[PDB]
Amino acid sequence: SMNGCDGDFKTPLGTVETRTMTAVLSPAAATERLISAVSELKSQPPSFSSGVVRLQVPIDQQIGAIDWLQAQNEIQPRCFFSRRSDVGRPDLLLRNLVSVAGIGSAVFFRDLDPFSHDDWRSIRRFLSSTSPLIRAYGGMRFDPNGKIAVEWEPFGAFYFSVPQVEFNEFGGSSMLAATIAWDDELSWTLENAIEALQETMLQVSSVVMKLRNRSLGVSVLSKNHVPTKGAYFPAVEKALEMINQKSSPLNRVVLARNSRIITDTDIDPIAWLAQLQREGHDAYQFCLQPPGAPAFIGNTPERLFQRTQLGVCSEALAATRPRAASSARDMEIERDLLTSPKDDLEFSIVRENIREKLNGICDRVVVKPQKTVRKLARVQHLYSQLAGRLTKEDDEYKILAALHPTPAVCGLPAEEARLLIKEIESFDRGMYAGPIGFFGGEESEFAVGIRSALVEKGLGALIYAGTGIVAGSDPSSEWNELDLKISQFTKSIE
Ligand SMILES: [Mg+2]
Repeated sequence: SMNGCDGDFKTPLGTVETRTMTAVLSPAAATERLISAVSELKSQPPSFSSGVVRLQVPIDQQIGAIDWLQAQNEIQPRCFFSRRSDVGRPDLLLRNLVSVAGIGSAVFFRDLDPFSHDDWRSIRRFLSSTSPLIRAYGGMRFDPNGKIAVEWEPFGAFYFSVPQVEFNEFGGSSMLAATIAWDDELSWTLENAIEALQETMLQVSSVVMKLRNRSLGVSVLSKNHVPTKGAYFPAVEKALEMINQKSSPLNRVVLARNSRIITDTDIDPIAWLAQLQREGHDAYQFCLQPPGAPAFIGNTPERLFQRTQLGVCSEALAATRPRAASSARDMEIERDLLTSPKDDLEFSIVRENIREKLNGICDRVVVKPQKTVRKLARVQHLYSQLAGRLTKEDDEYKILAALHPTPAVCGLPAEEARLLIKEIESFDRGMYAGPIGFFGGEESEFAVGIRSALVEKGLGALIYAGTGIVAGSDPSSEWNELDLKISQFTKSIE
């Protein structure tokens, strides 16, 4: 492929365009038609020295993109993204893509230095408002300046890729597409790109079975936490002392834990993700797997931001407690969250911090509601949605730079929290708690990569969770909350 960060981002490509083929009825017909479309483009090619051409075949039936991905062999990078259903919540912003899977890379974007405005421009060079489905999928580290552990090395400070071949699932139809990207200046010619794509295209499977089998066929040989329970309790106690004493200004810090599971045979990360998705309720599913890397997968309820043209929306959370099996106990916990003066204060500092980040960029900011409880599968928490209108679509970068990370994964004051996290946690978060999603021409969306796992061949998996530590947090309750938060992974691996 080619690293678009190496490109001359101040010079536009020769073309960015999408060509749509005649619709077919089946995935097998789409695969054969796309092979022919690539061959036709090779025979009558664009003559620019750089460009992106997306070829897409509509499929007249609804097919799960995760089912397509499971049928593909290990052509990397592997990407998956499925946005939240957003059931019942209002759209503050006032053909919807249900899920997308990708294999290979038409162009990728990676550096060891933190994602910068120039890197964003490098990606924007390959996108266009008139090609709304040309999208770069990937994510960024929680802390791009932290020491990168071996398991996270392939991801760099950030990793994004436009797939070589992708499958799009819509409401009542689907699409198979291939993207040809090239830049002679980066020594990745149109000829190079078509040759690589034709080789991948002949490998693409159309045997898109609807996978429903819940057995993952692996045995867990051990489970160990970092920090251990014995080290976690003094860590939380250290944060509580900083909060309540007057030497430190700390008010909130998110402390995380890496739960390592060793398995006898390799976990299939796509099959695992598919199990979470079938149960996922109002959540983002994702997979990011650079070449030769472990697969970063997750099923997260939390949005960093969504942009549709000039509208951006985000959200705020704080004050988490369990769900309860009994309806009366569940309601009592929720009422305690909604009425507690202390929880109200702790939620407000998160909500108002995110609000003012948006307010510095957007003319108007709307908050709705000021405070509710969002009920997740195993926990519930105070919640608010926030939205604003940009003055121009190019302010997308400012939104991303302002929001990541929020106090929902870092803390307040941000710098005192960031250094406590550096000091207390012995493991690399990598892209856990970092933005994960996609850039597109007129639309971009990023989840927060919590509720996630790094799935490594010949090892097992690293499963991540964290909680917000504030005045009065109870270490035993917080530890239990970490267990609740990873249980979608630990229950399904059995
Ligand atoms: Mg908490």
